[PDB]
Amino acid sequence: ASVEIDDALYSRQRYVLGDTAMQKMAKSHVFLSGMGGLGLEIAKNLVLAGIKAVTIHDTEKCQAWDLGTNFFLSEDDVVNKRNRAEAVLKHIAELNPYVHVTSSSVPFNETTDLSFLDKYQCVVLTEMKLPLQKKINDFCRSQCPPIKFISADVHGIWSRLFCDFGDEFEVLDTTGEEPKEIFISNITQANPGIVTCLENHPHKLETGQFLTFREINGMTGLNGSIQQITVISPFSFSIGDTTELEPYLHGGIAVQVKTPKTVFFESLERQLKHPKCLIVDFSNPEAPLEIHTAMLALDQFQEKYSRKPNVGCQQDSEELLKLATSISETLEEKPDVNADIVHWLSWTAQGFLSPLAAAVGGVASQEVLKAVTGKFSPLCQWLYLEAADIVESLGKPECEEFLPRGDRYDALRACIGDTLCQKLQNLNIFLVGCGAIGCEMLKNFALLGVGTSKEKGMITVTDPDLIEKSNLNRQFLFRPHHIQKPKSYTAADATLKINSQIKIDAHLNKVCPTTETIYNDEFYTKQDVIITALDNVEARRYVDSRCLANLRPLLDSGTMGTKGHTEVIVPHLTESYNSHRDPPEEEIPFATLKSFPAAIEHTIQWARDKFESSFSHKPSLFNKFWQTYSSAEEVLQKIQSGHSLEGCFQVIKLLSRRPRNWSQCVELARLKFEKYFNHKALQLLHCFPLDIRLKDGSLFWQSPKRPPSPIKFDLNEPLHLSFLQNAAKLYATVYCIPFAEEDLSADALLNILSEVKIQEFKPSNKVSEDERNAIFQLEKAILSNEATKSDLQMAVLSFEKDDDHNGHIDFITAASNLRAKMYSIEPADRFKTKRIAGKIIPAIATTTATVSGLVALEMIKVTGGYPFEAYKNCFLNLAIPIVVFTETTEVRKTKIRNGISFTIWDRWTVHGKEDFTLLDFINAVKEKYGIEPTMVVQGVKMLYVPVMPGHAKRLKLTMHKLVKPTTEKKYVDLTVSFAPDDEDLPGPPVRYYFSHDT
Ligand SMILES: Nc1ncnc2c1ncn2[C@@H]1O[C@H](COP(=O)(O)OP(=O)(O)OP(=O)(O)O)[C@@H](O)[C@H]1O
Ligand SMILES: [Ca+2]
Ligand SMILES: [Ca+2]
Ligand SMILES: [Cl-]
Ligand SMILES: [Mg+2]
Repeated sequence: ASVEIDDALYSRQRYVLGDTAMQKMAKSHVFLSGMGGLGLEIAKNLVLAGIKAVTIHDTEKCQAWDLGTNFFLSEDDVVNKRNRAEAVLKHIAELNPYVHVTSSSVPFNETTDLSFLDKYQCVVLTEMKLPLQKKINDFCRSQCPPIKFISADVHGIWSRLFCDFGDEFEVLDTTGEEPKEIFISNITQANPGIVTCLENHPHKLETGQFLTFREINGMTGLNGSIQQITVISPFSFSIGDTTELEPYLHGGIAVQVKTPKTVFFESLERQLKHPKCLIVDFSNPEAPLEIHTAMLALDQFQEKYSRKPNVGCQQDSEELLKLATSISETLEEKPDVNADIVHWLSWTAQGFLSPLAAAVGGVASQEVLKAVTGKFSPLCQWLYLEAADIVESLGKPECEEFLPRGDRYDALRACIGDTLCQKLQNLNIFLVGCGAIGCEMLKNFALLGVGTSKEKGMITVTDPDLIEKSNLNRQFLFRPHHIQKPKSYTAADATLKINSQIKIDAHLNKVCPTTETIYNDEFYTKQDVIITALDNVEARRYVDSRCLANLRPLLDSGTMGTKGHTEVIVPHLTESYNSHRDPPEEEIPFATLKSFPAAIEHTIQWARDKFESSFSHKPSLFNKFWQTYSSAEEVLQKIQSGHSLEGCFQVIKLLSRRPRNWSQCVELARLKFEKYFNHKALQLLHCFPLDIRLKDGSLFWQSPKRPPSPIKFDLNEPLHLSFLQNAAKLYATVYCIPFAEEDLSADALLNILSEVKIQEFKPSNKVSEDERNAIFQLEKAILSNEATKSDLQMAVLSFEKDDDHNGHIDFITAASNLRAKMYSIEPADRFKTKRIAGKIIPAIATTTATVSGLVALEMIKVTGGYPFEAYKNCFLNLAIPIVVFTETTEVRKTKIRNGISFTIWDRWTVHGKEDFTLLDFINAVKEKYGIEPTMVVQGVKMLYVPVMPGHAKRLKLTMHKLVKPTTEKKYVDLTVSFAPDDEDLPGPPVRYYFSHDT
């Protein structure tokens, strides 16, 4: 458990799961049976996660039908009749090199001995008969430690997932949240001793919980101790004898210790008779047990007749209903059978829906990780995902639509029908972003057949970014030899490997207004659907605005660690993304960042800002100044003449104080350290001593503020040497100074610093000339030949969180922690500071696969033009686990009294002529739509307000003069507000047309 986890590959996953959990995965061997789409999806997610060893088992040989459900199989494999597991093994191995993947072709029978399974910690079973599953479940739960058991299957549009980790299973962390921290006001010297908490915040503890202690002064003995506590009252608890310990003074933090929690699982047989579920939708509470009855009936039918129901066959469907009614009588609550679920299960049972399998596989993969690590709360036995909304809106369809045509889409055709398959083939989709969700979506397109008709199919994928190692953890199309290559291009070539017929147009562009020429209104109207795999709200709002303008549907999705969400936006049926409450995340006060920090977050922000200011902004301004004003002699002449040059002062100082060699950079780092962590504290203490109190009679340096303490530089201390080394390197690269690791040695730095250290004890600040000083500096520089063109140029650094060599993160961490030490806030690790400073989002493959599969199901509904009832928005948290499906937000229709009602999608149109005035436009809007404009705006430009200066003049002005198109386009779009209400009300966009010629 001392292995070094590769942060370069698993950086985001480490934020989701934690190093300890990953270390447990590094020891885990998992056995997976059945290599259909579901099994391959699960194996893919587990291998990417880093499970030490995955055994891949299948008895069946490749067929054409498999080519539709398997994204690594080939026609060559089908012709040679290779084993499904053996054919795909190298491709799966390529996903994670650290993992060891092995294939088994051993037949699995009742006669077969199950002893071999003892090597594995977890067993996942797909495409296996229920009787043998029960036998393996008994074997696995009877072992000690018990082998954890998962059973997963997808039949048509219905799915079944089961988890049994043993009669007793230990959940080490339930939510994944950091443990709560309590602050100690006092601790008594008594038997038992009593710990007391700050009166502002109660501890909210339990009389049995265990707490660890740190940062106590006086009672130094308690630090590092774990004590089981007894709650005396809110704000007070009893730990144990403290009389022998030294008397308490101040401080102290108590952190709760997570105690392993026991969860109990019943066997597969017991659960089949009496199943357990977490019911999410109380609109349909009985749905899961009805699906359970139908799926169990399907298993009984498979046993009796050794085959699944045929599409259309009434004898088979009637027999399945009989078996379901019998099962319902055996079930404890005598649940009434659902005929629709049984009918559709018989109808689609021979089909396989790949998007649903992607979703189920993501959920099942997370369950495997839960079994081997204990990191999250496990599925409490059953999950029954369904795609019933896809088949319900079709109506009563022709059984011939769902009959095979001898092509790879037979599986999909058995679930959704040939007509919708063809609609998917004849599709124009715009995929904005090609990240984790983008890669999963491209796989789901290739298996669904999207854009495969040559004549009228196209998938447009656009991304500006290049591939990185950290991406490889969750972007399975990309591989290590693709690093530093465009994402869109690489994904397109891989997607073509999955499906040769697919048509993909790949771009390296960013979807912003600058590229609106490439992605114009014509382009959007051509596109049947737009799907956003973005990471920022600004891009989502821009694409949402574009979709609203061109009345096209948008599918939006996102992943945060184990959390995920899907949003479906359909024109004229649902509300759009821009309709949200759009709250800004945070707005730290300048005072709290630059003078009075209270949190490690504040200091990390200050360190990031200092990195950008020192090594990006100032170099950029320096280069721009000298290129704009050419020679230094010309700049001096301009300054003496009296011309105004922006930023002359700072640039001249930088040129005067420019480092020329490594020792100068080391000196600069030392002086900057002194200014940041010594002088700032003393100057703040001078303007504001601890004694001053007058905000409210007698108040200052209260609980929010922290008084600073000066820091004394010691090269022996670790943070000090780290700051010096990384700061000097960064300054040196900015000023193009050559240096070597020999220079970075602490001994060499000590010879530079201690021998030649000028540290004057500066007095407090508070305790024409500047222009002349700059003139003197510039004069001396040009005189000494120091202002050569080479010295008037600097190098600009770009913050890169993912390069350990560059030293950006190490400088930020040292600066943040040194500032924290000054204000006494507790430090943060390098990786925690990296996450905060780089705004890294925790990400894992299971969640992205789950979210993407769900979005693909919604895309199927959108291509069929389904009703509002069918579309569903989703929120998933795989930690709980919970999946919440809600009806999509209904389009809001706003009507002003005696006005035409309007929605986000509607745009009102008014026509213009050569002789037209603002008053004419106002009257025209009132005539056509029944409501009178009381405000007119173009862009940010204000055209009309009734309560404004000179409103009457503007009312009669001609429209062409009032607008300033420049484009001299056929129309200009104006925003309109109406008075009725004591505030103005927004109205639909009004489009004015300059040319009519009628
Ligand atoms: N306006 C835009 N147009 C096109 N692609 C965009 C736009 N904005 C962001 N993207 C892309 O959206 C994708 C989002 O996916 P993802 O979360 O994996 O990003 P990432 O950079 O790989 O994240 P991380 O930094 O955690 O590795 C990225 O490929 C990013 O390049
Ligand atoms: Ca339904
Ligand atoms: Ca990137
Ligand atoms: Cl500075
Ligand atoms: Mg991103």
